[PDB]
Amino acid sequence: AFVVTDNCIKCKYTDCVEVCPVNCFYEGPNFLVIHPDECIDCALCEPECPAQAIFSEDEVPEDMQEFIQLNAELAEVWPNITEKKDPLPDAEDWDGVKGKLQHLER
Ligand code: SF4
Ligand code: F3S
Repeated sequence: AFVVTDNCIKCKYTDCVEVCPVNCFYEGPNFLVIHPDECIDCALCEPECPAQAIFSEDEVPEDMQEFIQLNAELAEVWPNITEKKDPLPDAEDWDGVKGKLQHLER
């Protein structure tokens, strides 16, 4: 499974959903997650993220390990997203800010 980590929060570019063959991204107010059962690990999404927020599960930084289980739980509750949309309004002021997990919205 590929995992969306911290820098997606409040950026949510959605470029990643274009390339997903199996449409396993699920959508929150300010973040996207990958559903781990559905991802086939084709890795096509991770060059597409402008925030470079997607990682193969086995490559998630030590300080972002929380996101692996977060993606699994929120994918069970959030709606499927299959079409790119606009980036959040202020997405490039927040691109690159560390510590955005405290802004995540359910
Ligand atoms: S690794 Fe492939 S299947 Fe998994 S989320 Fe990315 S594009 Fe979709
Ligand atoms: S910012 Fe998030 S919405 Fe996709 S393109 Fe990157 S994982």
